[PDB]
Amino acid sequence: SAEDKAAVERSKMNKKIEKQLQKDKQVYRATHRLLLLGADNSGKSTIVKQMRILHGGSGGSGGTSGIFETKFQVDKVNFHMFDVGAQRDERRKWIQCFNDVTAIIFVVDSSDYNRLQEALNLFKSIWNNRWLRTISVILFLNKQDLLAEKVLAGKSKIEDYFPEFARYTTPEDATPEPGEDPRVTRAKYFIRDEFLRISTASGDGRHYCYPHFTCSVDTQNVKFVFDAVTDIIIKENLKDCGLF
Amino acid sequence: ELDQLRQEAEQLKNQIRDARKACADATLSQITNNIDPVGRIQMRTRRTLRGHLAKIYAMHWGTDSRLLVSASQDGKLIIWDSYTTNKVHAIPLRSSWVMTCAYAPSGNYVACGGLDNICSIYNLKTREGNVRVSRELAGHTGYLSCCRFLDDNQIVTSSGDTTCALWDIETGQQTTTFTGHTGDVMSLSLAPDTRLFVSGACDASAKLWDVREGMCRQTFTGHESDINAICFFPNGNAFATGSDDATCRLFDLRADQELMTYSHDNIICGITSVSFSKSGRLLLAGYDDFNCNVWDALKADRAGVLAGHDNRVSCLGVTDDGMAVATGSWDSFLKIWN
Amino acid sequence: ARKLVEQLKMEANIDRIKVSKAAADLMAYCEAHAKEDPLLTPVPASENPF
Amino acid sequence: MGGVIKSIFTFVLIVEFIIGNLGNSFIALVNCIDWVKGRKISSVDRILTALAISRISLVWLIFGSWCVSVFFPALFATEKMFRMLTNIWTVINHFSVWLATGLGTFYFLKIANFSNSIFLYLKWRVKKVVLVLLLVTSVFLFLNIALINIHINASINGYRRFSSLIVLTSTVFIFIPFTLSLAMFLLLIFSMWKHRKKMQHTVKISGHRGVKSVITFFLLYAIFSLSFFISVWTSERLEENLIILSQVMGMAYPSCHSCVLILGNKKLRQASLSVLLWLRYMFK
Ligand SMILES: Cc1cc(C(F)(F)F)nc(Nc2ccccc2-c2nnn[nH]2)n1
Ligand SMILES: Cc1cc(C(F)(F)F)nc(Nc2ccccc2-c2nnn[nH]2)n1
Repeated sequence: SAEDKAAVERSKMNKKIEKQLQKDKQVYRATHRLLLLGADNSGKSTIVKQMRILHGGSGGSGGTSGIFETKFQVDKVNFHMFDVGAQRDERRKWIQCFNDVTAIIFVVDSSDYNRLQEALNLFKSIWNNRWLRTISVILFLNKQDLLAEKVLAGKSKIEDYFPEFARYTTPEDATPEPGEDPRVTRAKYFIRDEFLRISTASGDGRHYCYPHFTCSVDTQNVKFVFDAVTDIIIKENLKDCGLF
Repeated sequence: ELDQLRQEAEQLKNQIRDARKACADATLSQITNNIDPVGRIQMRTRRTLRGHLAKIYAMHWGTDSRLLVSASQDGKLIIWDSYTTNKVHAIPLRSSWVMTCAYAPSGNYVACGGLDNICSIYNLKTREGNVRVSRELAGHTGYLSCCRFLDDNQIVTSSGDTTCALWDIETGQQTTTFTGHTGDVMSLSLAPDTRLFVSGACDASAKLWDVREGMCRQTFTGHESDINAICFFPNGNAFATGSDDATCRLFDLRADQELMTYSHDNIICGITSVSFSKSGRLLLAGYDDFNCNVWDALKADRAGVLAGHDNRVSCLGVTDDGMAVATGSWDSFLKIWN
Repeated sequence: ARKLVEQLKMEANIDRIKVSKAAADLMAYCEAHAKEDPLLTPVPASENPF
Repeated sequence: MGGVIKSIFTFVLIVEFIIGNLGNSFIALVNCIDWVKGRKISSVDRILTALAISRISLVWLIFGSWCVSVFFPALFATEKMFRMLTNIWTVINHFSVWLATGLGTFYFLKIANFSNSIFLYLKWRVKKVVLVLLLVTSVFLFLNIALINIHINASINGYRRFSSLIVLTSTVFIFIPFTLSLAMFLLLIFSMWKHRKKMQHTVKISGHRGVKSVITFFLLYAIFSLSFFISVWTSERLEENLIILSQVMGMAYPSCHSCVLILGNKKLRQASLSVLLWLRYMFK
């Protein structure tokens, strides 16, 4: 069968295709995929700049473009990161595509907004979503420079619309930075615990929430994501072995 | 004026419902209660296609009933010879998040798209030995959900912006834009005369569209949840929809009302994909439970199962001669059933 | 809402055949092509590729 | 003093036989049941069931040897049996020990992380690595067979038992995979401890639980290493009734290590608890 077996466009060429698929299986396994989520006022558009140590520019948002694939690496481990772009608020549809991901990163302006309650309703929707049941959430309480300024200035209003802050008190879990005020520490940990109160209520060991505190300029977001995927991956390998 | 408009709309809806009820005189099941059932369809996996790195999300047949295209969330758009089970092309996509692909009727071009909102056109017949993007279509807002060539120059699409649009490939400018869905549009099918298309959306509605006119002819709201899947009946006068409510409804355009419903009490999962076989008697649907149920279209009964995937059957389709079914799945295989 | 009412009026003005006639036509078409269907009547050893 | 020692050795050998038989049979039966009723099995499950099959083969062989030594011992005294039984035993034991070593390699690769490129290559080629390791180790089996056969032939020629040196050779060729397994387990424990130290500093505690099972394998390693250390000393130190001593000693690993797999592995632990609760329920 010379017309079926030839090397230019027939079955021997159709074997040379599998060399590329064998070389490409490898990069798809090696790279980690990270869905990026949160509100309009979230600062995640600043976070992707903190993620980028690439000298070459990357095409993100551009007119009606629908997803902002972004690339970075830590310790020679590659990360592909996806801020979902120009899309509607019907997220139960486009979220099905992300059943594959290594983790979600959920980014919140932790900055004493009334809208913090919408971020809590969204995290409750996302944490419990039927497509996301195995997918860990890394959680960024962002802009806590602004939280510190607002609370230190005494112009914070958190009890006035979260009517349990006055009853809540700082847990022995709390490890604050040197010189942080008792009100600032109580406020950041209360906002942290309000998310953990959603995450522990149904996080029965399928998936884990990794809360972090972060600001408009810190360099440690790339490391926080590297450290947290390293915990997620080792948990997945222990489960693959049936050893956990 | 708003109250008057609402009253007029309610009156029009009531009149349409009354007309549909009057047109209803005998149910399809009662009329078809005398024809013998198809019996238990048994299918076997004649071939398995292996090489996608990730979740297969769409597939389409070439018109020859032998070439097959499939798309996967790794961003590969593989073309397979079905008969020999080997890879004719392995087109690398510019976007990983490919929710749809299409085969041109002439087999010269393939389309695909997804969360990038761009419908890329790839030309298979080129002087050089490597495939290249003939044209990139932009203008849709939100994800591209389904796409289908009408010819080598006209391609129709649906999207997250709740629109469908007709694109002229050569010029790259929309020829007509079809709007009226409130929800995101999830799927398309083109009537066999290539004169109409039907689309289903997250608002649970289906709409029929006149392509030479740019206007909606009929609307249906039988489903109570978001419609994922839609396909045309071979006769072209009816279509079947697939929603997360674990039910399929067949609508007759001439009757402008539902005729039969396909659902089982043992199914508590949504439907990903639907297609008819060539005669239209046998309906095939993919489900979230990891298998595809066959059905009799003319008699609601789950008359067979295609089972063997480790994960969600995301896509399926029947060849133009009826001599295979393919199903793709989130376990990165395609199985050919015959 | 002008477009919606116009579409409804256009759809209403259409000739609809009897449902029984449509069912009879479908049955006749199925009977005519009943033997030509590969799935409905399995072919004996005629599956050249499958 | 000989009679009481012999009776105690026989009783401990009997309990070892029954416990190993029931444990390996339970592992194999649960794996086969989960295979039959859907439940797509993992690679670890396949390795575990193969190990259980090898261990049941070994325990049956050893128990048959004991029965032949008890019933009509005249057959056991024959040189032909002395050669054939030891050859089959060494083949089966080599395969079982290297299958266990392959399981250990599979865990070390699949779970651990290091920055060394060689480790990453072996990590992402794990499935082919273990199979090649099992296949390439056949050279050790052939060399062991040749050495034991030539040694026994020379002993018989000199005679026309001298097990003090055959047991030494068996111990020497058994320590080889055991040392590698020991080194790999210690490397994985170092990796898990570094991982958790790094996790406890930067990441808060609210954010590697496998260390809950590591205690049953450290207990096993310590028990079997002490017994093996006593083995070499006893091979030349004193006494001459080594036949029963060796026969009981060689069955400890396949008889007890399986229970350590049962408690260490989630699937087997859950199966054991289900069996216990079913036994309780049927009691009524
Ligand atoms: C069943 C089980 C669970 C665990 C866990 F606690 F880490 F999850 N560890 C082991 N052990 C090993 C670990 C790494 C390398 C080799 C062994 C080995 N050597 N011998 N047997 N296993 N085994
Ligand atoms: C139960 C049994 C009987 C026999 C027999 F065939 F000799 F009876 N062999 C063996 N294998 C061994 C295993 C470990 C240590 C020593 C020997 C050993 N004992 N004698 N020769 N080798 N185990």
